Amino acid sequence: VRMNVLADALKSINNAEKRGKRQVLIRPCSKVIVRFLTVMMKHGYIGEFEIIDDHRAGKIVVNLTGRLNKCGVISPRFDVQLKDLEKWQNNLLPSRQFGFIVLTTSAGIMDHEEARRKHTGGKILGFFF
Amino acid sequence: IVKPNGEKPDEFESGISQALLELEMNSDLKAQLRELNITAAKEIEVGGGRKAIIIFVPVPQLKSFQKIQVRLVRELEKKFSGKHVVFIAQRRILPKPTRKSRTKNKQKRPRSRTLTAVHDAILEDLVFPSEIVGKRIRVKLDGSRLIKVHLDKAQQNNVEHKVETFSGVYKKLTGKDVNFEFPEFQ
Amino acid sequence: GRMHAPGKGLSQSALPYRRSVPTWLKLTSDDVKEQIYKLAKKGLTPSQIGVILRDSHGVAQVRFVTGNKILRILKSKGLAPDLPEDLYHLIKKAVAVRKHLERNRKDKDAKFRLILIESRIHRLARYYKTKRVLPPNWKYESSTASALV
Amino acid sequence: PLAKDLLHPSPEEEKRKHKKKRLVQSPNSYFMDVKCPGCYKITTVFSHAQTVVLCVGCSTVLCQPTGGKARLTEGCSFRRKQ
Amino acid sequence: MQNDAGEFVDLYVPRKCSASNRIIGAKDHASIQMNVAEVDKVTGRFNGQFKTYAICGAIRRMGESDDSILRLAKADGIVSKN
Amino acid sequence: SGALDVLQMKEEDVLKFLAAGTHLGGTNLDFQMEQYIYKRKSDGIYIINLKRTWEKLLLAARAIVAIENPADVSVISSRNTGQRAVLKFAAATGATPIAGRFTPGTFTNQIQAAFREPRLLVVTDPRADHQPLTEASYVNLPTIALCNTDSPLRYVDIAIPCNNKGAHSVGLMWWMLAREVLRMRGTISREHPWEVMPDLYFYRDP
RNA sequence: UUAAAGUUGCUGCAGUUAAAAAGCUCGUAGUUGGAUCUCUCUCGGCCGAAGCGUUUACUUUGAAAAAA
Repeated sequence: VRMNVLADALKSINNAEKRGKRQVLIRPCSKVIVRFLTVMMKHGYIGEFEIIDDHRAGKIVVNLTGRLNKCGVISPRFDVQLKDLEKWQNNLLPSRQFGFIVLTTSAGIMDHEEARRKHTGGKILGFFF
Repeated sequence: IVKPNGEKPDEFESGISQALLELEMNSDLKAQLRELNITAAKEIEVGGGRKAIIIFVPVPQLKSFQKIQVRLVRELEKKFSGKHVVFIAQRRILPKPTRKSRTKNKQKRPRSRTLTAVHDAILEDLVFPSEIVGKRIRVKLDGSRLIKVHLDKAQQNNVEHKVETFSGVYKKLTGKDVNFEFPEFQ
Repeated sequence: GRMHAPGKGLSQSALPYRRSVPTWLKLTSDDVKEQIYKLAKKGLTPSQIGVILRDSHGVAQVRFVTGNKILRILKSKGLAPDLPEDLYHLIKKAVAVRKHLERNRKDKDAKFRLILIESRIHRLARYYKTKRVLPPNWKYESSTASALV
Repeated sequence: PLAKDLLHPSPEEEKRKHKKKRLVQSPNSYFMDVKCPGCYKITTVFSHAQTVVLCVGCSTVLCQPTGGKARLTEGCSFRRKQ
Repeated sequence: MQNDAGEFVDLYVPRKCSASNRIIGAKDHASIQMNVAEVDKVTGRFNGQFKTYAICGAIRRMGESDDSILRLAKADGIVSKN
Repeated sequence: SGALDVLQMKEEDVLKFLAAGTHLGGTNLDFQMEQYIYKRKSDGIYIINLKRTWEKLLLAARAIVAIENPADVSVISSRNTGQRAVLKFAAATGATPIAGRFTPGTFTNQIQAAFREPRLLVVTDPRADHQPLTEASYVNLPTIALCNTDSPLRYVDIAIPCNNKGAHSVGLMWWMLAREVLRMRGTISREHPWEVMPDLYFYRDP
């Protein structure tokens, strides 16, 4: 059964950047998907997306640029102290220059570069580059 | 005619109450308007020069305002200049309980008094004679949102001109930006 | 995918988006509740009352007209059964498998098919004991079940 | 392929799909309005209806149920609700 | 690609595909760079200037090169709308 | 034809299309080619849309015109229904024909006798002459193909939806491509019709 | 004895044919679980007490953590 809705909604948009498509449908949407998708959009990886409201649980249509190499989820959402963020962004990211780890801190779902400024730990949600 | 929760009248809704008062002596709404009363009224601007006044109704009387809505809009927009009127029920927003709170909520808040469930029940009776048939929220590049509300095709020609004032009153009393569509089909 | 079957089948109902009672329906909520009281005094389940109003009386969803659903109408008027609707139909089905089984001892099909009906009873009795719809000592015993239904 | 439009499917593309696989779930049924010829009444009947719908006045059949769609009897005409 | 001094540290800057933004590699010989002329507006003769499209080899091997060049010409206004 | 009324389809060209039967596709449809279809009638034959066909000729004629050297286009047919239509297209335009059998390695084996290096390939039937198609994908060749409904679009780049089975419908499509290449170039233009009859491009059965 | 050993594998292995998926199914414990909800009262000099709110996990700070 569907354990982890954010897992199936990222491998839906991973498998379509491979196949070269310009739009995905990702049903169902939670609001952790919309926060994660807005972080990818603000760093230019995705572009504009639309939340289709049926009364059940929304679907999202996401317009894709061709800029995303990989989009991933970490399961379980391990807890990440700020003194242990370097090991995580060395195991998961391709270089020191690009790519982001998304973690859910109490100040909001953010990057690892934002979470370093606001001095916050959290739980690792996933990564994109 | 005007029942405020704190008994604070104002010269805006006084004219609205006097306008409603002739409906118990000129029209066929004699038996309806004796039981009904409004609770607030607000005249606002939308569209750069155009004016529109919103009229607030208590909640358990709102369903009785629907059967006489389309007549009262005619009888009220006829009596003064072009000013669109819409009837929005008076729904209390209870705040989202944090980890620190007072000793009032020994019974919990109902989910009808939540900001999401009130910010779209406002939208249902804002646009009243046509009904919402779809909804699509779009998130733009800068992170802002833009709700696209679809409406009924069959009730188009009586509310097709109001759809700039709907956006303005939804911007003022909710904060969110909205656009209205009339789709061709399902 | 269905629980005790290998079939991954897709067949259900599709409720529409427009949640409002439509234009032509000339029944108020009090009239619908008055219909429901008579259809329950006739001895029908909540799953059968919603069918009769849909087919004949033109009511699409009783939750959309009355604001409340079927079972919370009957349990507030009082005309409601003690053990719930789906637990009854499993207990009544496990009687007829068990009753037929003493006639034909060699039937090793319905001996296997009894345990699936058995193992669905304890999945529901656990849920109803958790939500406190059943008392917390109710147990399905295979001998008393002819007087539970 | 590879550039469809998922926000705006065509109206024949919507009607081909499953009722749960559409962009928004739309039901495939309706409420008809059957008129028995031998009587003068109006009885609102679901399209995909189960066990039989009798008139209150003439007390005859209107539609016996089938697999999917309840078939009307002979002479029973209907005009679809909205 | 740049250091702090702003100078460009690259052998070359490769061209990406016009359909899918994939980098066309050095030894990707199934790739295309296609020129499509522009006509004069009033007489319909060859103006001199053209539009250029590049198609990566994986798209072209998929067979999606026909409907990519077409809908790239429809956005540049060479194919008439519908 | 980007909404230009000089390039729009005239009344005579549709009479030519319907008299040859270019609008009548096969009895199958590739999934790539469903964009160019109008509908399927009874007796199975798909009816090829003709406003779509005229826009793919004029896309392809822009592609041929945008090559400077007129003898860098290489014009290919292997079935004999397009072997007269190709020698006459290359005669009036200036291209280089390979009518008959395309021996493999024409574009790869630089030691060979028949080695040449085109800048654009025009083939006639991607089912039939697939061997110039797969060999183009080694040497970076864009590709026009006069495509039927059941003919697969791998390695083609702008495939004209015509009926490439009938002998008149192939010669007329080559005639239209020659006409539009010459008209969009500097030669004799759109006022008077082309005095080269389209029956020159047809296939002569003994 | 440690690395080499991604040949013990949490990171991070394998299981058609190389070693290997239980004959099949039910099932308690374990493990994992779909959408959804934007700080105030009695006192002291507006600023401190006292209470919280359903309880936690998480995260950040603090103080306490023998020397070598």
